[PDB]
Formats: sequence, C-alpha cells, structure tokens
Amino acid sequence: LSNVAGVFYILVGGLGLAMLVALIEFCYK
Amino acid sequence: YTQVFQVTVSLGPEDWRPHSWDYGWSFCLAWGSFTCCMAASVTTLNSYTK
Repeated sequence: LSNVAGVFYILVGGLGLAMLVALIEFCYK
Repeated sequence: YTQVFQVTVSLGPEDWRPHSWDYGWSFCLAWGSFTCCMAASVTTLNSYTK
C-alpha cells in the first residue's frame, strides 16, 4: 500500500485549491 | 496511521510482532464515518440548489 499514500498529498493539495479559487469567485460575486 | 502500522510491522515491532494484522474493528467503523460525512453532504447541497 506504500506506493499509493504519498500520492494523496497531490490529491488533498488540489482539494485546498478547490476552495481558494471558489472563495475569490465569491469576491467576484 | 495505516502507513504507520504497515511500516512498523515491517520493522517487526520491538517484541510485539503479531501474526495478526486484523485491522480495527472500530477503525472499519471509522471508515463508515467518511461516507456518513458524504451522505450528510449530498442532502444539504440538495437543499442548496433550490
């Protein structure tokens, strides 16, 4: 399982990108 | 913590290395906490659409 858990960081790091582009669109709102 | 558990069994922990590795049992019930965070979210964004 060890080769698959380091790649979770680019998943969750993209999940942190999901709100930051969304929250500035609330500033576009 | 499973990455903790799998590496430390590969150490064979100092004197406690089991021929188990039967995970949880509440940790398997902790896996159901994630889908119950997801089933909670699908119905409250369903109220958000209207």
